[PDB]
Amino acid sequence: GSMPFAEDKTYKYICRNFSNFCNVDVVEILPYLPCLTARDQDRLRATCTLSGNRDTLWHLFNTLQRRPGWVEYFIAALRGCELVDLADEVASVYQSYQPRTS
Repeated sequence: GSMPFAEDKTYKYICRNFSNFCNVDVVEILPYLPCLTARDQDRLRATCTLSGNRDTLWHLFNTLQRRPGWVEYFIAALRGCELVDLADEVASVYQSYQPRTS
């Protein structure tokens, strides 16, 4: 979509609990998260080998936040790698910030 508002707030919200997401696999998320450009995901598949989680995950959120709508696919990213709890975390944010508006 266009104009990230709730999707922008989600970044700032999750940035507060980044430490909870610091226990995730960022590379496993990549094929489960198709809201970015291949280059963006490929970049994460570069930093992954350099750092692992932390730097990769930070750049993950940093690249995600500029894709207005990332949140929805991101739910399916954590949940796609059996990390339903981390999906729940984001889902509970987006449950408040524009959950369903149609």
